[PDB]
Amino acid sequence: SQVFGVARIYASFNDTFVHVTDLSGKETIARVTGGMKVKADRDESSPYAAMLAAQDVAAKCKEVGITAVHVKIRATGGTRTKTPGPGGQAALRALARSGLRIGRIEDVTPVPSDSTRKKGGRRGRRL
Amino acid sequence: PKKRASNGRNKKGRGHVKPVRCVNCSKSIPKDKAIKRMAIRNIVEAAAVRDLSEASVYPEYALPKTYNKLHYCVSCAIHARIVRVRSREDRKNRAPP
Amino acid sequence: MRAKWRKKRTRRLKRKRRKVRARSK
Amino acid sequence: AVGKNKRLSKGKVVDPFTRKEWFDIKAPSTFENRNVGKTLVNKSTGLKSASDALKGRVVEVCLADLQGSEDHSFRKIKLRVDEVQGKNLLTNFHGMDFTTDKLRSMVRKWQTLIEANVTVKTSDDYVLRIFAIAFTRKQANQVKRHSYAQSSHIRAIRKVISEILTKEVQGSTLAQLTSKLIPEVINKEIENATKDIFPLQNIHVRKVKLLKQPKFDVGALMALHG
Amino acid sequence: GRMHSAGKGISSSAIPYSRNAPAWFKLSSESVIEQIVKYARKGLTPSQIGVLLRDAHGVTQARVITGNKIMRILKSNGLAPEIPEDLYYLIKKAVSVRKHLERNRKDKDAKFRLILIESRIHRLARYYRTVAVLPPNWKYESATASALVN
Amino acid sequence: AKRTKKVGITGKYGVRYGSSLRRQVKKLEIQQHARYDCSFCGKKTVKRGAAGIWTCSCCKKTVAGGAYTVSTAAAATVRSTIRRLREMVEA
Amino acid sequence: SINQKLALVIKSGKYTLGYKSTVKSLRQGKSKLIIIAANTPVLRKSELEYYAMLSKTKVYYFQGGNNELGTAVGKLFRVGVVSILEAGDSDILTTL
Amino acid sequence: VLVQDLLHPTAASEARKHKLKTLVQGPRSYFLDVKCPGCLNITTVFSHAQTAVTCESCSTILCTPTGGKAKLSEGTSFRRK
RNA sequence: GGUGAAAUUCUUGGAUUUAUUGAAGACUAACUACUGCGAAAGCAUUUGCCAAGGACGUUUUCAUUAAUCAAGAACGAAAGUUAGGGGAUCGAAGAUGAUCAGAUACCGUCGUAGUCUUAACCAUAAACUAUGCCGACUAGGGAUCGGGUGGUGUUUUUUUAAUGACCCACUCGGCACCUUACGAGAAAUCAAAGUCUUUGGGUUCUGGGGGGAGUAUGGUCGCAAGGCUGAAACUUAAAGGAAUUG
Ligand SMILES: [Mg+2]
Ligand SMILES: [Mg+2]
Ligand SMILES: [Mg+2]
Ligand SMILES: [Mg+2]
Ligand SMILES: [Mg+2]
Ligand SMILES: [Mg+2]
Ligand SMILES: [Mg+2]
Ligand SMILES: [Mg+2]
Ligand SMILES: [Mg+2]
Ligand SMILES: [Mg+2]
Ligand SMILES: [Mg+2]
Ligand SMILES: [Mg+2]
Ligand SMILES: [Mg+2]
Ligand SMILES: [Mg+2]
Ligand SMILES: [Mg+2]
Ligand SMILES: [Mg+2]
Ligand SMILES: [Zn+2]
Repeated sequence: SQVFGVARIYASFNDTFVHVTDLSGKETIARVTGGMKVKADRDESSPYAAMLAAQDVAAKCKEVGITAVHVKIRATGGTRTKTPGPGGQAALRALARSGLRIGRIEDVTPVPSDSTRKKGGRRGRRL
Repeated sequence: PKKRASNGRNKKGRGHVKPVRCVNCSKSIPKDKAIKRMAIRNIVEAAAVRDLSEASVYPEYALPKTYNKLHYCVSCAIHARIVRVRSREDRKNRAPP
Repeated sequence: MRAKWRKKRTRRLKRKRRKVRARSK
Repeated sequence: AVGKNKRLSKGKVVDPFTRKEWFDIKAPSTFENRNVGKTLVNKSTGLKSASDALKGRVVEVCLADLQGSEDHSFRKIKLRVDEVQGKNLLTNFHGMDFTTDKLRSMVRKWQTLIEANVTVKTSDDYVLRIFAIAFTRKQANQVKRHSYAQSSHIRAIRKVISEILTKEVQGSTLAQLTSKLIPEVINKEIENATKDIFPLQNIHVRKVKLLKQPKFDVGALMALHG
Repeated sequence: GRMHSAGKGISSSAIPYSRNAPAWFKLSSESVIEQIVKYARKGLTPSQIGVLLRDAHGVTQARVITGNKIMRILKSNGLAPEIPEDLYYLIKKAVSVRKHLERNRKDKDAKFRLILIESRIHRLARYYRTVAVLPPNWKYESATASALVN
Repeated sequence: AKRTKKVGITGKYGVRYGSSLRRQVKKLEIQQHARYDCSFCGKKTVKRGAAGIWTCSCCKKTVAGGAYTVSTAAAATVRSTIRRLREMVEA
Repeated sequence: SINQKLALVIKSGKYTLGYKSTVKSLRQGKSKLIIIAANTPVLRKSELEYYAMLSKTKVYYFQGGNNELGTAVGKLFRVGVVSILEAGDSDILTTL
Repeated sequence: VLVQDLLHPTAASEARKHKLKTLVQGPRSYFLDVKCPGCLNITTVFSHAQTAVTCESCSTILCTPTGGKAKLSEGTSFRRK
């Protein structure tokens, strides 16, 4: 009765990622980023830019035919901060209000098992 | 003169404690010296919660959580409005809020 | 100055003195 | 950052969705639901034969979806599609996994966690690697505030867990094991086998990862989709 | 004091105040003396001699049950070992550990403990030499250690 | 008596040919001449015949080994690898 | 282990060492058991096995070379095989 | 306290305290007389055996060693001595 | 992409990204705490193998066999050196972008040696608890780890037993902590830094204002970088510790 997609919201620092894919993941759809919607290079993570991206990707998803979506929120991951960028929450809100259908929200930020090495040196980024 | 009975760490009977790395400034720091914090926050917000609930299939679905461990250098923790200072005798206080 | 740099400078000076001494014997 | 491209070409329009068509996805028998979802691929040209590109696609699905009840909220299962039959691709099992949020809630200090693994061989000549996780209790009437283990009891428990997984997987082919883990009868058996040693609550098993595959054997695959 | 460690633990016997006065055993002395020599002909050391007298039989301690001590009796009957039991066990310890080193080149900890063992060996050798129970000029050496054990 | 301090075997080279070179040649010549184990006949009775050869005067068997040693590190590793692969494949 | 069993054999019972002696003993059947070192020539080992099956005598394959077999049997030289005449006080015959 | 007799302190305190630190030290062990199940063969056994002493008549088992007091067999009748 | 902001750099040859496969080396997360082990430096994935150790229990043995130590030895972080292997990541030298009057620095991006291992060296650190080792005595408090004792104590096994896990009580030996100060100190503080003008339990080592200086020189070790030993001339009235008000 319903047709799903995969959202895979990536909320990084100094940028923001949005792109819906096929449930298998090989067929990608409606890849919209913060930078492609702005000219500040300050705002590619801004909640406003993320909201613009969310509305645009939502419209594209609606016209291609996918009605609902499964949320995988994912941060910078790897060895890095693992905290989501500011814009991601605003983008998720915007896509929820844009009209689409939502189910099965999860978190998929990648955490390592005591990884190799952080950059920055012993005495760390200092400023 | 000595400032701290523990010298500002938690090493008694070890000698070496295999340091870890600052989350913010990436500086190295021994584990016991760290200013370790736990962040337990729900995924979405307390503001968008109504929106997602009213627009959620499987009504009252899960609203899952998030758990992060945070490690800071001394200077990061101080400048991050975390543990700012306490007075001389107040320093001795151990209990958390 | 900082004692580490003091000792660094003095070590360099010792090396210079040693080689200038060895130049003749 | 729209105007930041000083060069877009190293050296120096068509809508891609019209060439794309939908295909339905099907689960095996050992679940109460069978419908899975729909997937997109280009026209299966005389060069591509989209069935070929779809031979080995992978998906992930929640078990609460497969059995309705939100009790199996976390319970991930990933599925490899293996046979396409007229827009109705057929799937086969590829792995069980637990969820981050639940599992990283499972861990709290002032207790002992224990983990173990095994690399059993199935009757279907599959090689399956299984992980087991445990946390103790602070029993009732306990006064001490952390209630840890003694690191030799841990040895005994890990040995027992290992040999129990070995026994409970060997002899069994695959589907009986799937029908054991969906009602987690082995998860139930663990504390029966270990209660006299130490409390050990939350004996959820772990993700399970396949390692080696025998011949394809379309016949039993279709037998699953009956 | 744990002369080669930092331990201060104390764990030992505290024999009762009553010295020569059980006065409640039927068993006579000779019985136990020939029992001891019966064990000795099987090649047991006074440690387990006392242990088995204490467990299998009712024997509080040979010094009160008999009129003397176990090694005194063994010396009287001519079954005294050529070297004292403690030193013999130490030399066994040393040969075993060094044989372990031969395969284990990098076990610097084992090498370390080897010095402690050989040191206590040498000091006891000195003590026995000055009490004139070992032949003066008696010397322990790594080469002859394995053979001198057995 | 300790005839010489550290030149050891390479004392035959006098004062020529350089310190580091002479040291390295010492380090190799020691192995190049010492004994090893005729593990077949179980004793200390093997010598180099030429490059890579090793002959056991007892048991008469000659083993092709490293150019300066009975077995090299590479040889040990590869033999272990072969053993491992054989067991894993047959099992 | 087994080494202490052999030591008990040496101190209590009767035995013999060496290929010639062992085959001689096995020839009249005075042997109860033979122990064969690992690195012995395989031809010789097979011959001893054939003699053993011919004389209905048990055989045990040591896990090591003749050198350390010598140490285990508590002599100083190397020994190829050993023959156990009388166990004397050991359990080797009964066990294994 | 500042005044109290060391000569005659209470036996309650004595049993309370460690064996080596009493006013005069004394062992806390004892002997048992045990009847091997079946064959009578009353045997004298130390409290903390350290060895698995067993009856001459039928050598089944009497006591197993342990870090504390020896643990006796199931069907056994023992008497403090 | 990156910051504060830009910028160097990758992208229509499809960058950034998504999915399935595969390889490489490094590490052993989250559990992890005023908790464990080791002489110390140090030691956190499994299993097996090799040997070692403390405490506990002990109506076993020896009988004074001991304590600390010039001379003399073992181990000894990281960095560094020699010769192979390995050589992902990070990353002194260096390259480049940005700020500044200048910036060979902090900030950006790459980037040799090194970062891992093997066989040898090298013997240093805030190697810190800036508190030598052994023995005796002197105030309480709870908590915790390991062994031990008693308890009709709870839980479950087979109600039940033995267990094991618990709870209570006691004890030995650990890492600590809390309260007080008769006592100590100049104070900060301290159950040892106490039992010292009422000046004596045993013993090793070190210091005699600050600089000159851990330099010169002489031996000695090392291939070297350097280590160990180690002055004087001359110069100076203050340097310094802890606390108080500003
Ligand atoms: Mg200060
Ligand atoms: Mg340290
Ligand atoms: Mg001492
Ligand atoms: Mg003492
Ligand atoms: Mg691409
Ligand atoms: Mg781990
Ligand atoms: Mg622990
Ligand atoms: Mg002394
Ligand atoms: Mg120093
Ligand atoms: Mg003292
Ligand atoms: Mg205890
Ligand atoms: Mg304790
Ligand atoms: Mg402690
Ligand atoms: Mg002076
Ligand atoms: Mg002076
Ligand atoms: Mg001051
Ligand atoms: Zn040969």
